[PDB]
Amino acid sequence: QAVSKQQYADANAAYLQSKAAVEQARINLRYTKVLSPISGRIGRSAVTEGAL
Amino acid sequence: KRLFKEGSDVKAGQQLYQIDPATYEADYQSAQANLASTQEQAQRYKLLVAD
Repeated sequence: QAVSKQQYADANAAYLQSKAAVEQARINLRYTKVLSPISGRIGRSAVTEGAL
Repeated sequence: KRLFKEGSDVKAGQQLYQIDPATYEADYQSAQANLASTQEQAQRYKLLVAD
């Protein structure tokens, strides 16, 4: 009873939001490493170093 | 009031006089109000430090 159910709610609320955000951050970071989807022969690169 | 007959017989413990209690009765009820308050306040805080 040291704290209202409301407070604990708001709390666990933010906690979930965070956990969410981190997961999304993790995924974007992982994508900074573009990977080949299948073993095979690869040709010319259309994009060029430094490009956007 | 002076509730006794001059020259009468009184029993030990018998009220002989009555001093106007208006305020004393008042301060007392006041005091108790306060206590009832603070007491609760404390009893609650005693469980909050606990956590």
